[PDB]
Amino acid sequence: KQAFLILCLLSAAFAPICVGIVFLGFTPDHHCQSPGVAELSQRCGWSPAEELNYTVPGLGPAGEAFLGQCRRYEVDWNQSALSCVDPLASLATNRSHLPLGPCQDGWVYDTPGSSIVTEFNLVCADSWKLDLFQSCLNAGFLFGSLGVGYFADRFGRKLCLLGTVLVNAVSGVLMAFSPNYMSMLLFRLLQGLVSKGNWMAGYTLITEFVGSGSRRTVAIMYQMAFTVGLVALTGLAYALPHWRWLQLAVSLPTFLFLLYYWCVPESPRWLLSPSFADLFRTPRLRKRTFILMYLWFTDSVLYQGLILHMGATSGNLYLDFLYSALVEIPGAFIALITIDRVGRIYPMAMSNLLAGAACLVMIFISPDLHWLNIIIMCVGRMGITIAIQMICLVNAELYPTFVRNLGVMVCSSLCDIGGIITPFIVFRLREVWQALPLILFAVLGLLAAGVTLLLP
Ligand SMILES: CN(C)C(=N)NC(=N)N
Repeated sequence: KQAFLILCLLSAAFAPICVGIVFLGFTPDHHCQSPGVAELSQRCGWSPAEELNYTVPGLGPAGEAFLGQCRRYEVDWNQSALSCVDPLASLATNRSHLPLGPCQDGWVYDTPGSSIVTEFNLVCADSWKLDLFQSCLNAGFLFGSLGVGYFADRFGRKLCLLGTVLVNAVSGVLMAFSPNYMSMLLFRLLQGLVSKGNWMAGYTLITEFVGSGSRRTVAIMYQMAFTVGLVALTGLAYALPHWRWLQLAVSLPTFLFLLYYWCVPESPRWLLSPSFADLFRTPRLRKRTFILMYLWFTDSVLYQGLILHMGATSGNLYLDFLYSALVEIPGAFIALITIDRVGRIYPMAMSNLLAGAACLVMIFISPDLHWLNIIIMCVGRMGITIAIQMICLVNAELYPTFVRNLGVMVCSSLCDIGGIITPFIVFRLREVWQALPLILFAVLGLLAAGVTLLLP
């Protein structure tokens, strides 16, 4: 189906943009680059795993990995007077007493490729800027979910969608060529503006075309196109290690889509009072609005939360991610079936409870049981996927046609606000205690579970 394919491609191409940070911006293990260590290593013959025993701050209670990652012994490594057995025994009565400094001269990264982290040195004190990368995108989303309606009111639909697709394709391509963090964040923001606009527009068009009976099914099929997008993201990120190659390979298809769309007649897609206060005027409607806002926020937070957490902590990222993407499909069938069989409130509650429990269990798990961790992670991802499917319908059902679209605009803006807050909770906060983010996700999931039961 051409008329179906041309929109599902525009859904599948959105997933590499939203989640791509997990592959464009991994943080590999690193230590302070150390001038003269290469010379002393050449003299003494230290192998890669051996040099880190003698040339980096040692681990201890409470890890001390921060010292290894962000400090270095200020030793005169050029000295041939140093012992090749262990130079630090020649220099101090105890290693603890050596002079220590910051990595003034550079960084060494254990990867054959590169990521934005490795390429702009977003390590140690700079590491917040990495969360600033995903935050700028979700800020683009927030400005999109509100400004796109006004724009499309003031600018013609065909012109609007042509513009936003061209700008998405270009800005995504140009991001690969950004030479500095400022320009990269600006392209990330422009793409944040236009990507959600395109995604919502394509969704609207596909649901406007398909008959009202099949429309509901086609919505879930359009979601599953996102999962196929995640699978493609994994494949490309495995074939193309350097983040620029990946960014081009991700962006190009949306460019070629315009070279296709212009070459053949596709005009029907574009050719074919509400007030914010009225969403709150009455206490029951107001309460339901608050609940839907909360649940959209919670599921956004948990979805990006689990994906970024996995990106930050998984030991076999590519298969830990592949086996997680391919779980949304069974999740989609479980959703569609259960929606038809017994409704939507009980599934949305149970699936949020399942997500909360899965997050909580990941606190207690012994992490060497990688096979258990990946299973619980999959159970969580399935849960939050089913909940997102359910709430996409429930947010239509609980608002009347007089305000339904404004309710969607609100809820989506709440999702984008959660997308803005989630990164700093996942990374910039995780350095306090690795349980913390999972405690938050557990609490959020359990509350979303309990709160859900109040909806009619
Ligand atoms: C993570 N976000 C906000 C998405 N674009 N995807 C989704 N289906 N919610």
